Amino acid sequence: MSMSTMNMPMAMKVGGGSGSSAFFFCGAIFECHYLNGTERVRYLQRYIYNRQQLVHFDSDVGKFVADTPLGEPQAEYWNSNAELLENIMNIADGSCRHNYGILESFTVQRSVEPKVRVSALQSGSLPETDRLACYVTGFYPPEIEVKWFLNGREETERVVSTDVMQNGDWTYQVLVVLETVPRRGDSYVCRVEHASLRQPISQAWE
Amino acid sequence: MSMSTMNMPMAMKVGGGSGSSAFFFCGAIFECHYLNGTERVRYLQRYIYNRQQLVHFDSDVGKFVADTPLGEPQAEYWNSNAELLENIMNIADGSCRHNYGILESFTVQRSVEPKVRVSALQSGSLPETDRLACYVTGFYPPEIEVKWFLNGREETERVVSTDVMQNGDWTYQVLVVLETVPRRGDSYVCRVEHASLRQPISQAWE
Amino acid sequence: DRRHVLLQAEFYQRSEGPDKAWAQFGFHFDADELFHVELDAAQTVWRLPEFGRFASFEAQGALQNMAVGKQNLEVMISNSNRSQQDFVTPELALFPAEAVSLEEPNVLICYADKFWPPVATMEWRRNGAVVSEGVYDSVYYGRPDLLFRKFSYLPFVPQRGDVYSCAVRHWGAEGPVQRMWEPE
Amino acid sequence: DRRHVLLQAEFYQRSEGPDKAWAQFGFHFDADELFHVELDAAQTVWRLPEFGRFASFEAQGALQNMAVGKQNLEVMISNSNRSQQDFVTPELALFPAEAVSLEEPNVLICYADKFWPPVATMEWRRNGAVVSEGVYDSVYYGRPDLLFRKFSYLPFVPQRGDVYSCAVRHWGAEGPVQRMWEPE
Ligand SMILES: CC(=O)N[C@@H]1[C@@H](O)[C@H](O)[C@@H](CO)O[C@H]1O
Ligand SMILES: CC(=O)N[C@@H]1[C@@H](O)[C@H](O)[C@@H](CO)O[C@H]1O
Ligand SMILES: *[C@@H]1O[C@H](CO)[C@@H](O)[C@H](O)[C@H]1NC(C)=O
Ligand SMILES: *[C@@H]1O[C@H](CO)[C@@H](O)[C@H](O)[C@H]1NC(C)=O
Ligand code: NI
Ligand code: NI
Ligand SMILES: [Zn+2]
Ligand SMILES: [Zn+2]
Ligand SMILES: [Zn+2]
Ligand SMILES: [Zn+2]
Ligand SMILES: [Zn+2]
Ligand SMILES: [Zn+2]
Ligand SMILES: [Zn+2]
Ligand SMILES: [Zn+2]
Ligand SMILES: [Zn+2]
Ligand SMILES: [Zn+2]
Ligand SMILES: [Zn+2]
Ligand SMILES: [Zn+2]
Ligand SMILES: [Zn+2]
Ligand SMILES: [Zn+2]
Ligand SMILES: [Zn+2]
Ligand SMILES: [Zn+2]
Ligand SMILES: [Zn+2]
Ligand SMILES: [Zn+2]
Ligand SMILES: [Zn+2]
Ligand SMILES: [Zn+2]
Repeated sequence: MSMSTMNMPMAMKVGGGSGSSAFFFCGAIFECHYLNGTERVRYLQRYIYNRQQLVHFDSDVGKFVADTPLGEPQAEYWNSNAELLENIMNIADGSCRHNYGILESFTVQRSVEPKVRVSALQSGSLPETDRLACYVTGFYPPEIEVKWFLNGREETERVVSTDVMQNGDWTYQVLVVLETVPRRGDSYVCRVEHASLRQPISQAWE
Repeated sequence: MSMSTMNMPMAMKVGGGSGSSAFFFCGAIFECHYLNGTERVRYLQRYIYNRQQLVHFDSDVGKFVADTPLGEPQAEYWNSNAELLENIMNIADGSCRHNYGILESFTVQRSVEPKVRVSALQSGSLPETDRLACYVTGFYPPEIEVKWFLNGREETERVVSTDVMQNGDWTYQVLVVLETVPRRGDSYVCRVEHASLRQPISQAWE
Repeated sequence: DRRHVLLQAEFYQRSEGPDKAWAQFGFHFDADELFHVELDAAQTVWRLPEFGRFASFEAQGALQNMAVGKQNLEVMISNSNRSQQDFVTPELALFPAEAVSLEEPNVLICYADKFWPPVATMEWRRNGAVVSEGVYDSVYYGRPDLLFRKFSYLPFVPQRGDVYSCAVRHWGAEGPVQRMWEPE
Repeated sequence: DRRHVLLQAEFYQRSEGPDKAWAQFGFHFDADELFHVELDAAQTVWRLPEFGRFASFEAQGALQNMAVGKQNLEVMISNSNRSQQDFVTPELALFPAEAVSLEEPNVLICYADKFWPPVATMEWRRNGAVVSEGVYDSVYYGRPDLLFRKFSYLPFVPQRGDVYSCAVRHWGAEGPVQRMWEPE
């Protein structure tokens, strides 16, 4: 189905007023916060000039609130218009819930499996130390658990994890490195749990 | 006291043999591995041409071993010289133990306290998430434990730690970030344990 | 872990000396882009073309928001007495999409983050020479702190000894920010 | 956690077209430098001058090792029939020593890692202009994988809007590797 615009076009009132190079920026952001799917939704409007939020609207409050003096005329102006405020409360319930129904199956429920590569390098300094890398790529959603196991037991110390990194194409990646001194007979296993997997992936080193 | 050189000058034998730009590199590395202070010491020599180890010497074996064909003449040549090998075994016991005695008090026993700064930023994307940073600087030795506590309980999930980073001036630094949704009344504390501290440092957020 | 945000984000901006105007209208879900409208062509462009099989968006709403947003920009310029803010320089990350193996195809990602205003072009080089085959540039993604971010993608097949660079020219800047990357 | 390594590391290298020779002799403990010998001046130079209150090293031993190491270099050049290897490009990290606060003094560290051969100069810029006041450059530190690393230090007092860069020119390279850093 067709998604709905999450605002109605709203005009600001001119009212203070008035070397060569110059830059001017105007942003508007309309957010549906789904705190528990559509059982609890908070709708926000934000108006920005340059790097400052002038005024916002919270569906939980139901009126505009000026954050800086540049927004005080606009808040007072819009707040006196019952049609503006009624239109906005209709969007805040209708549009957020309508858009969620369309998006749910391919966003909230998007599921792309991680690929796992284990490899090892000697560290850049003595004493002799191995860096066991668990490289996890291509997954959605970004929430993932990536843990190192030594002889069936979870390793805590000397585990360094990068943040889950955004690829920008609806996939994510992460790198978890265990610094260790291997002994003969030692069994090192990277274990990856993710909503997209029926069972965890276990990839052992060499 | 005066430290001793950890080799004696040893000459290689010429023996195959023979566009414009060129680069040639020759390295020699002499290592005392203190596995349990001076109770167990392994002395190594390594000879390198460009990016290849030609030949090495292990005090535990007591003879040169060629790793590539370019080292086979040199290993065989040096191995037939009992004076070379006896001189080298004298260094491998005397020099490693002598140098350790001089260095111990300001290297093995060097102790510089960490400085701890806690700060917070909102993440770069909604839903609203706080990144609590525990920034730890100026410490030696590099081994350190940096953990986040929520309401007296250790946080495991959504903790990302950089590697302990070398400053190159005999001090180290590390950054441990906890991604969290704060609730009112929540108490977040960064706890830092280090050989240089009589008691752990506990720095709370705001 | 269960909250989600859908954002409709729009911006209208202009420079004097030199004179230039820009506009963007997009929907975003958590950190990712659903679509943006090509405002010239009244065309919805989905970030992954498969999203277009499940939903549609009429660009009419974006054309209306553009008109009013450009007028609101002039109102805020006059009410503020032309107040301006310091530019914030891009921070670059440069990483491959996948585990690198020599002579296997992959994608290098140049991520420009925490900059303002949202005007920045990426230039890719390989061994000092400009490369542009199959490059994709993202639109500008906002942050809660009112700074912006952008992605560029370079398809590559790595050879030993390759050196890749991404250079970001931010509006008004005397020179680009740059990062290099080498396979292995 | 209780192992330690003391290394005596030396290298002798030369280029043709252009013709240049270099030499280094140092002691290293774990990842850090104890000292190197200034071979011209037969002078031991401790990484932290306080180390000189606890120990001494006679540079005579280094002068002898230099002589034999330069001769062994010619032997390996002839026995290998002048065999050569590919250069490996530096990877840069650029980070402050301490937590940054605007207008408080600090040190920016440029760390060049995983390169070969050990010939690389750092150039610092602030807002595109070369800066060199109080800069310290380290000697080359080896790695088990036979690549090298080096540190450069720039004392700085940060102002909002400052952009710092470190550029590394590796021997023979058609251009430098570069990284930028901004406060806050
Ligand atoms: C899969 C999913 O989205 N489930 C939510 C659920 O949390 C909530 O109970 C319901 C309200 O009836 O709204 C749904 O959208
Ligand atoms: C503080 C220290 O270095 N202690 C070690 C110790 O592990 C070992 O028992 C001893 C041999 O007797 O060698 C010392 O150097
Ligand atoms: C979310 O919504 C459902 C009703 O659909 C409700 O019963 C459930 O307990 C809610 N969960 C929370 C944690 O508020
Ligand atoms: C290290 O050395 C001491 C003797 O000085 C010895 O008794 C001790 O048990 C050794 N430790 C190990 C773990 O080998
Ligand atoms: Ni509907
Ligand atoms: Ni002695
Ligand atoms: Zn929210
Ligand atoms: Zn509820
Ligand atoms: Zn509010
Ligand atoms: Zn994260
Ligand atoms: Zn599966
Ligand atoms: Zn060892
Ligand atoms: Zn023993
Ligand atoms: Zn051996
Ligand atoms: Zn480490
Ligand atoms: Zn103390
Ligand atoms: Zn003009
Ligand atoms: Zn487009
Ligand atoms: Zn167009
Ligand atoms: Zn449809
Ligand atoms: Zn800029
Ligand atoms: Zn010549
Ligand atoms: Zn020097
Ligand atoms: Zn000199
Ligand atoms: Zn002395
Ligand atoms: Zn190079």
